[PDB]
Amino acid sequence: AVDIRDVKISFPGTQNPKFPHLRFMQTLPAVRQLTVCQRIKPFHRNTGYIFSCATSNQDNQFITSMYVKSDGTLNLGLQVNASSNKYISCPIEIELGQWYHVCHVWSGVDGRMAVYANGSPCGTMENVGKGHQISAGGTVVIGQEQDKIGGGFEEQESWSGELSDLQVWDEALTTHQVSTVASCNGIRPRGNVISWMEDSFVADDGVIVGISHMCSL
Amino acid sequence: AVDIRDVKISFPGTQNPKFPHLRFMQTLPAVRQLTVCQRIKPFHRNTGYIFSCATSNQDNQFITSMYVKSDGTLNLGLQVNASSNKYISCPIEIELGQWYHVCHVWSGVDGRMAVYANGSPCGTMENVGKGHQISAGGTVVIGQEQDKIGGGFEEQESWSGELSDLQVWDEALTTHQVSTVASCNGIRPRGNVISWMEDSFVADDGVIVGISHMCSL
Amino acid sequence: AVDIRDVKISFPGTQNPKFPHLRFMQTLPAVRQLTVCQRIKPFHRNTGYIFSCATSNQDNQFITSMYVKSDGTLNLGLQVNASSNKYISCPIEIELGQWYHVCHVWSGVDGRMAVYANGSPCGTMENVGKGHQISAGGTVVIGQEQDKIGGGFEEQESWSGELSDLQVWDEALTTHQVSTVASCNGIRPRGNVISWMEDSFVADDGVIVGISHMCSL
Amino acid sequence: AVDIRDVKISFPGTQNPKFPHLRFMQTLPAVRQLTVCQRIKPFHRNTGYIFSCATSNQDNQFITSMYVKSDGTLNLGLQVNASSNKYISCPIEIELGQWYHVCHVWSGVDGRMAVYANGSPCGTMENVGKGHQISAGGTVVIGQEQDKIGGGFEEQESWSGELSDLQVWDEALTTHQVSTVASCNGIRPRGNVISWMEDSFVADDGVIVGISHMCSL
Amino acid sequence: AVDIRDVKISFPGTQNPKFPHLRFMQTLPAVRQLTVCQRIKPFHRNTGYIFSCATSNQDNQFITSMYVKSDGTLNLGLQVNASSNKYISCPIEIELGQWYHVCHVWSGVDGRMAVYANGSPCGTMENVGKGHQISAGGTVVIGQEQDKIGGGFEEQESWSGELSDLQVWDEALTTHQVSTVASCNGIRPRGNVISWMEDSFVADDGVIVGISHMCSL
Amino acid sequence: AVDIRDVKISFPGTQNPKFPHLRFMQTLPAVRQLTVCQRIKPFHRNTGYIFSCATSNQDNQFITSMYVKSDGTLNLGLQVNASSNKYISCPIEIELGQWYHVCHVWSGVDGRMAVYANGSPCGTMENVGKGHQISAGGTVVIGQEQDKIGGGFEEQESWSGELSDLQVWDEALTTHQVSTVASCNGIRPRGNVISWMEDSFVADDGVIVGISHMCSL
Amino acid sequence: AVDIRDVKISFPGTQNPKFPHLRFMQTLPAVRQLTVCQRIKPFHRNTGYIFSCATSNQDNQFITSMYVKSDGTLNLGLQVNASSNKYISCPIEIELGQWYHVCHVWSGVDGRMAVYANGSPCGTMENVGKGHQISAGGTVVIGQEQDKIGGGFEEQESWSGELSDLQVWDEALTTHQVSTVASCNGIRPRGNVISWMEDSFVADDGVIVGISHMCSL
Amino acid sequence: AVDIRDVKISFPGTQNPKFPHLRFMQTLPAVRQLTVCQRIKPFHRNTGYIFSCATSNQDNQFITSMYVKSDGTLNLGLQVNASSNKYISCPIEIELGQWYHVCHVWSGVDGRMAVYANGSPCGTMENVGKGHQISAGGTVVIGQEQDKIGGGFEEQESWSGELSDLQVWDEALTTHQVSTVASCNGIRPRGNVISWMEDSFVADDGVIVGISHMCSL
Amino acid sequence: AVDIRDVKISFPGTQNPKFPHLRFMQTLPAVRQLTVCQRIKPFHRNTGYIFSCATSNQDNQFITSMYVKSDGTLNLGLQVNASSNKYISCPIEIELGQWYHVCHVWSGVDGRMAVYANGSPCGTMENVGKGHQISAGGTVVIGQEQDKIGGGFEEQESWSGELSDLQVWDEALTTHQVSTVASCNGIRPRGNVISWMEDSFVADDGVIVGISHMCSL
Ligand SMILES: [Ca+2]
Ligand SMILES: [Ca+2]
Ligand SMILES: [Ca+2]
Ligand SMILES: [Ca+2]
Ligand SMILES: [Ca+2]
Ligand SMILES: [Ca+2]
Ligand SMILES: [Ca+2]
Ligand SMILES: [Ca+2]
Ligand SMILES: [Ca+2]
Ligand SMILES: [Ca+2]
Ligand SMILES: [Ca+2]
Ligand SMILES: [Ca+2]
Ligand SMILES: [Ca+2]
Ligand SMILES: [Ca+2]
Ligand SMILES: [Ca+2]
Ligand SMILES: [Ca+2]
Ligand SMILES: [Ca+2]
Ligand SMILES: [Ca+2]
Repeated sequence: AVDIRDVKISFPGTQNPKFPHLRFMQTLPAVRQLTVCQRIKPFHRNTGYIFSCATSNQDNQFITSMYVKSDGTLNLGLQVNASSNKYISCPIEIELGQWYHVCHVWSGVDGRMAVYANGSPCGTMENVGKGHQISAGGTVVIGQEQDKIGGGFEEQESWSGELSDLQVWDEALTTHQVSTVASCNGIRPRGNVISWMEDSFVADDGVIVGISHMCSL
Repeated sequence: AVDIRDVKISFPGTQNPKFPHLRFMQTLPAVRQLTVCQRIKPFHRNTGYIFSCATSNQDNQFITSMYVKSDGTLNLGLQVNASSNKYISCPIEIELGQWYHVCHVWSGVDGRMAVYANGSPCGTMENVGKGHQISAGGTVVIGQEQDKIGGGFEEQESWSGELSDLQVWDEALTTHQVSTVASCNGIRPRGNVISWMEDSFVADDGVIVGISHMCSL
Repeated sequence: AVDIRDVKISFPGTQNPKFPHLRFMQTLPAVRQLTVCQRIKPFHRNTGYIFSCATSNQDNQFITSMYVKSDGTLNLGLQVNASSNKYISCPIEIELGQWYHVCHVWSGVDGRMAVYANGSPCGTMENVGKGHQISAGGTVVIGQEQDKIGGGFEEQESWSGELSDLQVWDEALTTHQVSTVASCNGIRPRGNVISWMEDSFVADDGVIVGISHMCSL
Repeated sequence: AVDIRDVKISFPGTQNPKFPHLRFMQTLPAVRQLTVCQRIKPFHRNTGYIFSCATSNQDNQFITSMYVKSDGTLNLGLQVNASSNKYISCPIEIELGQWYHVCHVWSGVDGRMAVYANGSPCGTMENVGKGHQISAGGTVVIGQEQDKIGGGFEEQESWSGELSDLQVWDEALTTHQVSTVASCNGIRPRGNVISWMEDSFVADDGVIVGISHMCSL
Repeated sequence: AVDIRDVKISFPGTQNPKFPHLRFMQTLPAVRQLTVCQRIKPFHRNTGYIFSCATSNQDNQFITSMYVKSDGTLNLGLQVNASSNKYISCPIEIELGQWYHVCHVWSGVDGRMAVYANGSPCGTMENVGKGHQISAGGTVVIGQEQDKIGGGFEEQESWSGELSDLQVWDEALTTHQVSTVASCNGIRPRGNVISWMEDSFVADDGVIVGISHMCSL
Repeated sequence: AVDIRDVKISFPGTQNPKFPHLRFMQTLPAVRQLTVCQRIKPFHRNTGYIFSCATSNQDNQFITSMYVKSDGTLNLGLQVNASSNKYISCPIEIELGQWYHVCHVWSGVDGRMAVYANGSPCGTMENVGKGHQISAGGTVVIGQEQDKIGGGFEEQESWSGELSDLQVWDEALTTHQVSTVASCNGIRPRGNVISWMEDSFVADDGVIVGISHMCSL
Repeated sequence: AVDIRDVKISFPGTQNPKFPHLRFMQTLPAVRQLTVCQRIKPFHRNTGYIFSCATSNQDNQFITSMYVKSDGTLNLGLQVNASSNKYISCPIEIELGQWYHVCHVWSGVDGRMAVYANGSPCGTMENVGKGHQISAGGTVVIGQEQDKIGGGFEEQESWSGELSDLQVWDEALTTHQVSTVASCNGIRPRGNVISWMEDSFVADDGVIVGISHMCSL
Repeated sequence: AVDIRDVKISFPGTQNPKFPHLRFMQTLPAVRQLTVCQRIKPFHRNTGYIFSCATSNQDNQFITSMYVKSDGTLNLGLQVNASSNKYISCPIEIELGQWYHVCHVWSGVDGRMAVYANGSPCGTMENVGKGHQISAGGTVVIGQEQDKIGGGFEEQESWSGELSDLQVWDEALTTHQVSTVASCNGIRPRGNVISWMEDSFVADDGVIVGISHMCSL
Repeated sequence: AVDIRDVKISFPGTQNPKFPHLRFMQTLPAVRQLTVCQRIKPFHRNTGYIFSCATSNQDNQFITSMYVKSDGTLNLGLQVNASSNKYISCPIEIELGQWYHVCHVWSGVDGRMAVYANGSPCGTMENVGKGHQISAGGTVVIGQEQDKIGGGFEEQESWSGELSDLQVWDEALTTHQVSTVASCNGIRPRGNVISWMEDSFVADDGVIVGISHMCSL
């Protein structure tokens, strides 16, 4: 009946010392490219970090984030190897509490960054982590921004809302491929690095496990 | 590929002030009967409480527990409306770290208690909560014993190990029905009160979300 | 998913002035024979009337009842045209709170009465309403005994428990046919006089609408 | 043959001390969003409350209602956390005694309210329960307006007519999803909070259980 | 081979003391709406009553009739609670001896009357039995007009011809639903109040039982 | 759903001037053999004539009958060309009100008579209408014995009970063929002379049209 | 392989005392309407009678005939109750030796006559046997005109050619229905009064039994 | 529905000058072997000739016949090229009016004759038309014995009864093959010389065309 | 793999005393119409007779022939009852050595002749054997013209080439039917008089048996 890809996690809200988050048990391998796709229902307009990857020597190896502009426009950001946050605007009005499919595509081979909203390209940006290779052993945390491996969280950088169908590949997916990932009734692909609910993660500080009805009612 | 019924939660180990546990978001309705079935992989021989249900006036409405005797024999216990713990031994040697299907069947209509290990009856006991009806609004916690709604946990009463496929019905399932519930390749029924991964729950204090390989490799 | 034949009604318990019951909206046609089959989960051992049919001139046209003997043996009774209650014992131990399929077969053509438990014949009795034809316009009430059309209920004659799959035919089904009616995975026949959930009925005094798990979990 | 989703309940008419209604046995979990969809056949033009949710400290947590304007236009109302009733008109002429699919979509995350008639959007309204989260333990009553948990009904606020296929989700369904819910020959989705005939409810004061022929004859 | 819905009854012709007719064995439940559909082959142009429903205190609860105007136009009439006969003309030329599908839709909730010929709407009429509810226990006679329960027939009000596929619902079917009922190769729906050949009836005064070839040759 | 072969006719009881019966519209062709099979539920033990065939010059061309002996044994009789009634006893105890399949096989070619109960041979008799050929134009009446074409009925020769699946062939079916006719879940053959519900017949004096549940519930 | 509906009979030619013909063994029931359809291959242009029905008091109850006009146009005639022959011309050129589907539709209810050639309407005629009902017991002869039951044939009124697929109904088929009867690859319907090769008939005076290749080669 | 192989012909009885018979339109080719199989229902015990083949110079080329001995035993005869009749008795009691499958196998190559009853071998005979080859142009008549091509019939040599499924091969079928021919539910083979209803024949002197119910009811 | 309908016979060339030909073993029945269709590959332009039918008193009962005009145009001829050869030109250029489907349609009923090339009509001719009926017993020879039964061949009238799929019916097929016969991928019909390779024939004077690749390679 209910597919495992539709399981969702709710990140209630953050307030020191409570930081709802997930931390994947297995560290990532070294990667030269990364595509992070997932379904999200944001609870606030201000900036929040969703996917955070940190190594012993670099707490900011790869970090995705978002925020909603005053006009309701979605802004997707990416930070690689402690670079400044690179933002790309998406031509879609965000209604807090509604579901959206978001994907960040990064390639250190050519330094190209691209983001997608609901399976459609929002635009690209050059010189983002160009020539950079994320060293092996990266620890992934969801919902909080790491300043130390698995910790050093800050409430102003947390992301509250609901998340599901997190899929990560160590390749830079094409525009066409991202649309096949977003499709609710599509093949619903599984990442080779992280496949939602197939790669163990620690749940802490009151996250809520439930079901997402973005695709199936 | 992977069925949502095979999702598992690991309860690492308890040590104040850390109490890994789950708390279901929705309270239970009033019930005169209850059957709690689930797959478990115990980490220790000493007594631990698995399913704990509490109301404002009675923190001990319904509590399941287990422990392994010196000879390796499984003992399943039940406590209803603050009664003493009633234990029924099962003719099966327990190996910590291995999977077992356990089910507790309770009927307040006739006061009969029955427990099952791997789909087979271990025995029954009379006068357990006879004539008792669990009042509406019971809060369910997994892995810890409540002394207060959603809290008042005690390390000596915690249960560590892995749990999956939790199914709860507000009826007293028959011996034959329990065997159809336990079967790995059977129909894998879903409880009408609580259906694993279909009824939201809060995850806290470091529980680990993963996949159970008791049934499917 | 869930079949309408598995919908159940719970009759909580009776205490003046509260009499949980059902009353069918349409009166029955004249009949010379009647077979009443249904799934029941009794809450008490003392006598209770399940199916009650009354006309303006005869509040006791056809009434089914049951009670459990001291040894746990099931006793099924029938009363036709204000006759005395005729009881036939069934070779099955009743556990209050458990499901059982019960059927009463009556034929006014030859005056024969026969009852069945879980699809098996318990025995027969002669001279029960022999030559009697239930006059047209009978009102059917479930869970209470009528002393007046749709009323005049008495607490000591009420039946508490859960009921489901009520099927009524204006024929006297054979022993073989009743076994095909009882089978949980059988064709699950629908009565031509009353078909569960296909013939409207008034629900009153706190009956609970839910699902029966006697057949499907 | 007949699907459980087509079972209907008739609310005859209210007159103190008789208040036909349904009360769900299980209280709701805490929610920040809610979508209530159902098929209704109204018996009167004046205002009536259909879905009423109340907690110990707030009898008016969430209440749906409707009324027909002088020109026959349908007006759908919603009240959250004791706010005033917010009404949105639907471009459809109502004929008392005819079936219509109605749905109320509420999101406390952004405070947006939206209503649908026969699967089509009627319009939206801002600032309805914005930032409000319905506290856990809400009791749901159908057909009457609660002034106390499960009671305190008032004849002038009751709703008479026929109701079927009640489905409730703790999410704010999109315009497209509501159309898939309304379709008679569609997938006929089941709510995750309340699924018609899958979540027990008490029937009282003469409600009539029957079959709806809005979709299947 | 031959479906039961195609069985037909021929009403030869009436002449005191012979009144060919059918009388259903079971009385109807109370209804606030009624839809009567059937296939008919009229033998005469003058007015004849087809469906007659009577209670102890009202011999004219619900009566359908028809007649052919001078120009061959079909006129369908309805009388509710002893009101005057309300007629609606149908844009179809009637050839005595030919088959036609006729349906009468009545709603006491809004007092709306609508008739259909061969699955197409002929028109509607307001204020027909508005607010009227047919009391329970109505006796249905086909082919004759009752002035007394099951009798008091009058030759000048009888209807001669062939009739088949009589289906009655206690709801006011929509225009679209009536077209699905009329279709010869459609689903051929069965009424919930009266389903042709599934609800017993007395045949008297020389009616002829045969097969209708309106739909299948 | 319901097959036309399961339609049944009830012959309530006879009392001058009321003689419930059926009369086939079409006369039979000349035949030198005849097999009459049907399902019957007898209401009385005394002799009654079921199938009566008469021509202008011979009201007793072919007549079937039955009666139950004191010990409950079934006796099947046949009369051809005004011969005396020939009876053959069947090894089966008859319970009034129960269904039985009965068939009469007659061959004027060799003058052999054979009867069957529930598809099994009861025995045979020689010299019954040997060399006799039923002249063309025979009128068939069911439930009454003709002393004149379509009339001259006598209450003491009437047959009361329920009848269904009447099949007549102008051949003398073999013992094996009769068993294939009786089988409830068999091919359910249709006679070439008279096929139940496919050959028109007049219904008179209050016969009741309904459904037989001998084979399908 | 070969369907029974394609069996054909050849009427060689008539010359006293030889009159090739068929005579149905069973007489017809009383009818107020009649539709006679069949496939024919005419051997001559002059008038010939195909279907002849006679009763003791009326040798000309119903008679069909045809003839080819000088320009090759087909003329179909009908005579009812000894009326004069009514002819309707068909817009089709007849080639002796070729197959054609012909059907005569008659309704005594309204006195309308209609004929069809190859499934298409040729026209209609009023006042043909209006109000007339063919009395029961009509004997049918094919290929000759009866002046006496089964005889009194006249060579100048005989019809020579090949005939197949004779289907007769006691209803007045519609224009659309006749087209479905004529279609060679259609459902090939069977009449309820006479079904080709399913209703026995005497063959006499040298008719030839063979196969028709009008539809299947 | 009805297969052409089940069409039957009835030979009523012979009485000069009336000789019911069939004569095949096409003469046979020269053959050195012949197998004649068919289903028959005999009307008399005395000798009758069924299949008669004659050429200009030999009216007795091949003739089959039968008769029933005093003890009811079937005797099958064959005559080839004016030889004396050769009889082989079959171990089966014949009941006039019942169906039997009979087959005659002849081989002029070795002069062997073999007959079968109901698919079983009755025995063989040597020196029957040994070395004889039936000359080309043989005319086949059924039911009468030819003394001249297509005529010269004699009442005392006629065969009365019913016949169906006549199949003729110009080969000497084996014992096993004859059993596959006789089987009612088998492949029902068609002869290469004469295939029932596929080879034209003249019907004369009152034969009756109908349907055989030996195999299908 | 290879269908019997594609078997071909090659007629090498004729030179006294060698006359390659085929002679069918069985003579034809009497016919009033005849259609002869077959596939041919001609080896010469001069006239040749393909199908020759002769009786004792008429060696020229029915004869088909062809020849190619100077411009390459195909001419098809027919002779009936010793009439002169009637020729109809076909709008197709013939290439000796190539395959063509040819069919001759003759009707003695109206005296019409029609020929077809490759399934298309070439034209018709009147007064060809009008009123003539080919007497029974005709012997068919292929490839030579008979002046005596099965002989009297003349080299100047022989036909050389390849022939296959010879199909003969005793009916006059329509234009449409001939097109369905010619189609290589069609149903490939089989004549009822002569079916290629299903009706035995003598092969003599060096004909060559092989396979035709006109339709299947
Ligand atoms: Ca950081
Ligand atoms: Ca930080
Ligand atoms: Ca506690
Ligand atoms: Ca504790
Ligand atoms: Ca009483
Ligand atoms: Ca009482
Ligand atoms: Ca309130
Ligand atoms: Ca209130
Ligand atoms: Ca009246
Ligand atoms: Ca009146
Ligand atoms: Ca008599
Ligand atoms: Ca009598
Ligand atoms: Ca005449
Ligand atoms: Ca005449
Ligand atoms: Ca002879
Ligand atoms: Ca002779
Ligand atoms: Ca010649
Ligand atoms: Ca020559």
